[PDB]
Amino acid sequence: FDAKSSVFVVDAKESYVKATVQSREGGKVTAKTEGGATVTVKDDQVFSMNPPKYDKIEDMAMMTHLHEPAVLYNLKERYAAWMIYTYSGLFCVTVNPYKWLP
Amino acid sequence: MFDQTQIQEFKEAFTVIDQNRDGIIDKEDLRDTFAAMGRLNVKNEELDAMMKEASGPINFTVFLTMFGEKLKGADPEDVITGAFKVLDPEGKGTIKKQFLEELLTTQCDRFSQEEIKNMWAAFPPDVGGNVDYKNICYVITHGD
Amino acid sequence: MFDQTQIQEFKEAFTVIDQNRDGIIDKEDLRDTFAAMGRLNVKNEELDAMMKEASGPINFTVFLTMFGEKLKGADPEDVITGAFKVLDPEGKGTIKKQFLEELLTTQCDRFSQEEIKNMWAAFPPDVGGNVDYKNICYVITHGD
Amino acid sequence: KASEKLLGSIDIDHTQYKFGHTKVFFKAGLLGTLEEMRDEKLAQLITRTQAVCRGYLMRVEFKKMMERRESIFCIQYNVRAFMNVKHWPWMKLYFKIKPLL
Amino acid sequence: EFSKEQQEDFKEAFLLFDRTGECKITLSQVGDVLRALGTNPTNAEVKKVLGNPSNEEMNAKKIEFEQFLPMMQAISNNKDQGGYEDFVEGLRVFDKEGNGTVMGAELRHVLATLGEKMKEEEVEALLAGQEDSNGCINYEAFVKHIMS
Repeated sequence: FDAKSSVFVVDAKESYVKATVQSREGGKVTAKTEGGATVTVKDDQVFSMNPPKYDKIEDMAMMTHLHEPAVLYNLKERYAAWMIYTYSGLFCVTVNPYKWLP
Repeated sequence: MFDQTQIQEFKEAFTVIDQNRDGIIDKEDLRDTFAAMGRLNVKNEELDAMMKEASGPINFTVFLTMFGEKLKGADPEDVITGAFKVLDPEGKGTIKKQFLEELLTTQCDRFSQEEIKNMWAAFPPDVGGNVDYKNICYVITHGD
Repeated sequence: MFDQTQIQEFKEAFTVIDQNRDGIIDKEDLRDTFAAMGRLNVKNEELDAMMKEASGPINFTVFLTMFGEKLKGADPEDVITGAFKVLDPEGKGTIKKQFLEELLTTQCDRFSQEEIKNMWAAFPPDVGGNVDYKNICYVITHGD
Repeated sequence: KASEKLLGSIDIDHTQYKFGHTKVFFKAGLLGTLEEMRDEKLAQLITRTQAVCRGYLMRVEFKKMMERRESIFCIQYNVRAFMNVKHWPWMKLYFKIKPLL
Repeated sequence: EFSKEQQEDFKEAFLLFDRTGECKITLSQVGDVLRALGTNPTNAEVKKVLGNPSNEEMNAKKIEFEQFLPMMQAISNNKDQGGYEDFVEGLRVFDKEGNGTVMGAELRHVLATLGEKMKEEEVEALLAGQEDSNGCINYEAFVKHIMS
């Protein structure tokens, strides 16, 4: 994969969305990502993505980068692909789809 | 580059002639060697002229030194065979005359016109214009 | 310490090479000795280098003097066998590797690390770590 | 021992891992650096394979089959040796002495 | 510094490549002069400190013999080139089932689609025919053939 530094950024539609760090100075990062635009945010609010080997992982304690976006992205990636249940360290985490399931 | 194969080959050739006083090839030894060689090439001046290519007394060590001209090219058996091989795409019947004539004459460390005549008088060939490389390799070391 | 057994052994080795002018080992004599010895180790500088270990003219008396290095240890046949025997309690299958390595390395007139490597490259052994003493005794005098 | 060597050459602090009996315990972050370096090193190893394949394939056939190549030098020089020695008596003698051993 | 023997070997390779008779090798050929001396330089190695132009591009520069001598010494002779151990564990990324066997299509795809990309012409030229039924290619046998 590209060494462009894929990292999760705060947004107000998707609370954390994937972004590409690329250019950084002091506390400010000028980042690209899914919408293709560049905006400037505080680096302290921008949190490491795990490589694709840890996407959809069984237990969240086995993610190398542990932060609320990595947790939310894995739960989104599990849930969108039909998977209601995920472990998180000691926890079992259950996202109800409201469907009856087989 | 004088190999163990070559010097042992030369040692038996010396030792067959030998029998004279402790390991020296002399005039008589050559003269009676010709008796078993089928050819009367025993003429005294020519026979004693062959002693002039050494400083004296042809022992085995001197005999190797006399053959110092011989080694000055002398690529081993299949190196000359594998050298000619690269000019054969067609697999025995070997090298077409025109290509070989160009290769020696107008290219490389160029052959002079006398050198070309010196070879065409002793090369094996067909009637169309092809030249046997393996028969040339045999002619270099000789067995007929 | 040059014994009658050793000098008579050396006398036949001289006498087989010999035949040259009344009892002198020369260059040719060595060269044709190699012909019956199965190996082409007859290279002229190396052959004539072996003359430099004497002042000149290798007669039998000079030949014994040339072997002056050889005698400087050379304890007789069963003495080396008897010396090794003291270090074998188990009666052929012989000396355990660790004990022998300690015996040479840290006991008596200590072996250097190079000397240990020089021996381990030519010692007979098993796959567990035992060393044949009698096969080492045979290797010292050689018969294969 | 494989982990001892791998952790020893990748420059990771002793505060950041622990050696166990069946498992190695790691701080957060560390396996990301390993995955990124694994991708990079695999790319570097593939270019080496392609370079060795080009090592093998960049046999200039003019250095094995053209005019002034090694072989034609051997042909020209041995043929030049042959033209001298095909006249000399002691060349001719040794060739008929040895069929008579 | 190089030995007299190394200088003459480097020269023997050089005297073929200046084939026009100029005493000068065309700059494009320098990576393949290095390959002719048994070093295995990457095209990334070739364009940097060895000073090569574009790929397959002639005419731009030429190199004298004495200029070529540090261009052997300080380049591929001053670095790691990879060994057997590299290739075996790089290939084991693509060993799905652990048997030393990789699909011929997957191996051609690694050579053509990844790294310093190989022409299909190059890939067929280096292929020793070692493809079975769906037993595919032994990749260790491939590495040993390419490193001999």
